[PDB]
This record gives sequence, structure tokens and C-alpha cells, in this order.
Amino acid sequence: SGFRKMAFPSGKVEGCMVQVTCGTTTLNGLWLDDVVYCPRHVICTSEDMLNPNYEDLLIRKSNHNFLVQAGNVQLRVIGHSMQNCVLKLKVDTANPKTPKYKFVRIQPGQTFSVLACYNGSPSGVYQCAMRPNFTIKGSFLNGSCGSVGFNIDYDCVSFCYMHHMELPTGVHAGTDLEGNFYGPFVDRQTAQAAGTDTTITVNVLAWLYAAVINGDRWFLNRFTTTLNDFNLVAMKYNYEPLTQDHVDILGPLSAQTGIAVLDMCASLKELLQNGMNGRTILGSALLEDEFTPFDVVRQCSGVTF
Amino acid sequence: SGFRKMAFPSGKVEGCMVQVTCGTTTLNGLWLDDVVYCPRHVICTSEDMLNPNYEDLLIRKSNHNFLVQAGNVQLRVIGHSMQNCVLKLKVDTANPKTPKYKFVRIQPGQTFSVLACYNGSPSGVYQCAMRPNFTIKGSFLNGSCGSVGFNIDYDCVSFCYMHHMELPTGVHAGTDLEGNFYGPFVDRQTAQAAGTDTTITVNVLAWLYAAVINGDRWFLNRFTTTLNDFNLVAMKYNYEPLTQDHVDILGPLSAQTGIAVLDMCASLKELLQNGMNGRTILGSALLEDEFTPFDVVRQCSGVTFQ
Ligand SMILES: CCNC(=O)[C@H]1CCN(C(=O)c2cncc3sccc23)CCN1Cc1ccc(Br)cc1CC
Ligand SMILES: CCNC(=O)[C@H]1CCN(C(=O)c2cncc3sccc23)CCN1Cc1ccc(Br)cc1CC
Ligand SMILES: [Cl-]
Ligand code: NA
Repeated sequence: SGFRKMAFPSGKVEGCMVQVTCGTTTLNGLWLDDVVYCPRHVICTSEDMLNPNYEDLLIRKSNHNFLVQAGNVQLRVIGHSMQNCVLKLKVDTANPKTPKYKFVRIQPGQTFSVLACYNGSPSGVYQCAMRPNFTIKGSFLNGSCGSVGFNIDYDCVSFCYMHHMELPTGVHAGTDLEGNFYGPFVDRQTAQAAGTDTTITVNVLAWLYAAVINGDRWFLNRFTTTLNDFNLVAMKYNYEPLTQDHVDILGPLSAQTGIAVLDMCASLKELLQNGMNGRTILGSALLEDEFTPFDVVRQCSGVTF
Repeated sequence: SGFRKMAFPSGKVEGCMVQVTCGTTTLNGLWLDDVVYCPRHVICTSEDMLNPNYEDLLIRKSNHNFLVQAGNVQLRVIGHSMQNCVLKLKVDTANPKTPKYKFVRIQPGQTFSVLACYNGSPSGVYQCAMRPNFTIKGSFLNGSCGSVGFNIDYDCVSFCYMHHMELPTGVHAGTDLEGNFYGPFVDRQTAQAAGTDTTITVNVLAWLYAAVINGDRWFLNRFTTTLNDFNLVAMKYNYEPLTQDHVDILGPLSAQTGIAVLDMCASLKELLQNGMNGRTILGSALLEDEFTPFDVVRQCSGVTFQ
């Protein structure tokens, strides 16, 4: 038993991290097959970054301007191009450690593991959710750009995030691996701000189920509610709407625990209205919203990779 | 910016995980060089588990009674020995993925990464602290025995924990890699209970420093305290004593933030008295005690957001 914020094993991704240098800038890249992917902002001086013309800046660069190092081994760049906000450096060597992989774009509320890297070297791993406002609450310092986020299923690494920048409020923004930003952000040093965030309701419900599975049940009650009535409450408390698809996805946990989703919604309604009255749930005094239903089932059933 | 419970990248340890089977029991082992380490309770049946005589159980085993599988490959056992509560199986193949490594026995309050594994296959990685009562609060199911805990400061893997059992209170117990239990526990299914746990005071202080580094000061106050008065108060909230060693270890964080250690102690005293009044610290509504001073320096900026 026990329930912890758990990342995927990172080994398959560690073997893909490289160091990319352009002029005075060093950041991280992802080496898959014979391509290294990194943020296109690698090509910008501090002055360029204020208002970059990436097409014009890139035309002035040749292959030789990009130095790529995998551990102690130099990879020779033999081509370069941009896709959206990602730079693709074709290299002369296919990564022998390339895992089975896909590029996937995730939706708000979904979780993933971040492998924080500096100078091409992995430094730490932790779980994040894509917030409703399309930021992530990561932990990133100067030099972390090009760090990636991923999920695993069986043997296949699904890459979903590449880190581009920190916003003024200390949260993080980036792209999918095809270089499309999550959220209304651009790769320019200009005033940008995350929208007001909301709480991921379906994930809070999942975590309440995790709590029940782990023997923490004080918040259960005799009441139920309707989807409509619950959603009036969610809106009042800055929670995302709960949809029928969310209810369907939670169906397993309902069956296992004997608490229908709308039953658990009545618990959540009461917690929102009344607080915890000095108690905790799974050791938390806040309602946790960065576990998906799948995360709960995975962890509670010991799925391996 | 940001502050998360951050594990070490697990790849160096993943390449060492194997499955060990003895009779009907399968659990995890750690394959380093030509040795596989696992809990000695692998040799016990359910009948054996109350009062196992491990010497008597082991003498009855041959090398070929142990099956070791690394992925799809069977490793041949060519010797075995018991060291304290760990079994060491000598195998005919050195692990080609053996990282630079060492074995370290840690003290209460120290943190490490756990790679939870089942059937020799990794499931996930997360951070744990050795609690003052020598348990850990992990996430471990049936089949997770032999999962390990480790740090990877400076490219070398320091193995510090091997998982042996869950206690009745739902917390976890295990050994160092020399097979010595943390705490008073034994590898027998007899009544044992952990001591009442306490809060790791030095770690709470470290995390308050992390909050200041990351730009938040709301919880500071104009007061100070002596060390002895701090301890008299904090013990009333089930906090561990703060020692001069702890004060010394907090020196770098104190220097980076300009907040004297005993002044941060005065802040903590007031937080214990007052609660948060609806605020959070680094996204938490409780006082976090599973980040060490070293963990904070590892993760945070060296420049305070003033
Ligand atoms: C030389 C030109 N490159 C830059 O300026 C790089 C510098 C490196 N950065 C990091 O390594 C870092 C990452 N993650 C967290 C932190 S906290 C302090 C530093 C970081 C910050 C990102 N900026 C670009 C940038 C900055 C702001 C905005 Br808005 C947009 C953009 C464009 C996407
Ligand atoms: C066949 C004889 N072996 C056993 O019985 C094994 C069975 C496997 N176990 C696990 O895989 C497991 C791990 N971590 C968490 C959980 S939650 C449910 C199960 C687990 C539990 C540990 N016990 C032994 C055991 C049990 C209790 C105590 Br006290 C001491 C001991 C001796 C050290
Ligand atoms: Cl230690
Ligand atoms: Na109910």
C-alpha cells in the first residue's frame, strides 16, 4: 500500500539526451534516430530574443554553427531545419539507444514525467500535469531548455513536452515535439502571462478514489448528486466541468470501491463547501489534482515498463 | 523557479534490476558486477515466515534452486552466501550495465530515490525519507521486495535501501545493502511496531529556506529564539530535536538568504502556533519535512529572488 507522486522510469529517455551549443548558448536536445530536436530559440542572441525573425536568423546559420555532444562523443550536424518552434538537427549517427517512441500532443489535465537536464546531462525526474491554463508547475533553472516530458506504455515512450521558458509567475511553458506551444505563448522575450488556472476535477476525484483504496475514508457520506448540480458547485469553486466522459473514465474505481462517481462527487461537494475540518487525505491538507484516473490504476496495480 | 519532490534519473539502477525465484517465490534482485543481492526471505515459504531458521533453510538449497532472470536472459547461479538479512547470489556473468556505485548506510532524515519494481521490471521512481522511526512512507505492493533506494550525487550510485516488508501501519521497512535493518525490525512475520514517528525539524527549516530562495517571506517574523527554547516548544508538536550539527548544516542556506538559523527557528515556532491562515508555502498547506538541506541546494537557484 501507499500512494506517492510517481514518475516513469527515465532510463529510456536518459539515453536520448544530448548537449546542443550554438555560439554562446548551450542547452539540451533530444536525439532520436539521426535527428536532434531542441528549442529554436537556441539560435537567438539576447538581443534577437526580444523580437526574433527565426527564418532570417536561421538562414545565416550553417551546420557547422551547431555543436552536438552525446556524453563525450561529438555528433556531426549534416542538416538543419525548423518545424514550428523546434529546430531539427540532422546528425551523421543514428542514436543506438533510440527507444520505441511516438510524439503525442497531450490535453490539459494529463500528466507526464519530466526529465530535467542541464548541459545534456539528466539531473532529476518528477511528475507534472498540463494545467488547464496550459502551463506546467515544474522545477527548472537556467540551462534547462530542451528538457523533455514523456509517458511510457509498455515499451513505447510517448514524448509530449519540450521545455522552452519560465513565465513571470514562476511556472513553465513549452511545446509538443512538433514545436507547437501548449497555451497562448510565443518564443519571444515579451510580456506574457498565464491565464487564471483552475483545478482539474476529474483528477481530484481519481485521488479521492486512491485515498479510499489506501484506507482513508472519512470524507465518504450517504449522499449523491447529479452531474448538473455538481457542475454548478465546480464552477463556484474554480473547478473544471465534469463531463460524462470523465464519469465513464472513473467507472472502474467506482465499481472497485462501491462509491459511484456521483457519490464521490457528493463527497467532493462537501469538502469544497466545508473544508477538511483539520483532517488530511493521503497526508495532504489540500485536494490534489495531478493524478489522472490512469495514474491511480497504474500505481495501485503495479504496472511495469 | 519551482520546487518539486525530485528523484534521481533511474536509468543506472534500471539496468541492474533482475528477477529472483526460489521455489514458488519471485521477487526483485540487484545485479552489480557478478553478484545479485536480494532479501534473504526469498528462501521462506509462508509456513517458514514466523520463526524462520535462515541457516537451516539455506543449507538445504543448491545454486540451481535459485533462478535469476535479467530481462529475457537466465543467469546461472554459481555460488550463494548470506550477509545479515541479504542473500548474495554469485552469477556466471558480470552485469555489463553496472554503474559506478557504492553502498552507504544512511541516517534518519536523509532522502533517497526509490525505483519500485515488480518481477525484475521497473514501475516508477519517487523520493522517500528515512523517518526518525526508521521506516519509510513509500508506495509498495505485493511483489516489490528487493526494490532499492539510492542517490546519484556526482555520477556514482549510492545504494542505501533494499525493501523487505510492509508493517501493519502501512509504512515500509528494509535494510542497507549489507543486509542490516534500519530500525528495530526483523525479517520475521512476528508482531513488531514502529515507534511513534516525529517530524524532521532540520528538513522543515531547509524547505522554509527553499521558499525564501524562491521568493516568499510571508511567514518570517521579527523574533529570535535560543536553540534550547526552540527545542522545548518544537517537541510539544512532535518535532525532532534540532542539534548544533543541524544548525551548522543549515549555514549555507542561511548565508544565501540572509536569515539566521535561529531566526528561521522563530518563524517555524510561529507557523506551528498559527497555521497558514489560508496561505501556502511552495504550494503546500502543511509543513514539508522530506527535503534535506542538501536537496534544497541541489534543486534551487544559487541566487535568492529578493
Ligand atoms: C539567449 C536567448 N535565450 C533566452 O533568453 C532564454 C534563456 C534560457 N532560459 C532558461 O534556461 C530557463 C528555463 N527554465 C527556467 C528558467 S529560470 C531562469 C532561466 C530559465 C530562459 C528562456 N530564455 C528565452 C525566453 C525567455 C523568456 C520568455 Br517570456 C521567452 C523566451 C523564449 C522561449
Ligand atoms: C512467502 C513468505 N514471504 C512473505 O510473506 C513476504 C511476502 C512479500 N511481501 C511483499 O511483496 C510486499 C512488499 N511491500 C509491500 C507489501 S503490501 C503487501 C505485500 C507487500 C511482504 C513481505 N513478506 C514477508 C514479511 C511480511 C511481514 C512482515 Br512484519 C515481515 C516479513 C519478513 C520480511
Ligand atoms: Cl546520511
Ligand atoms: Na456519498
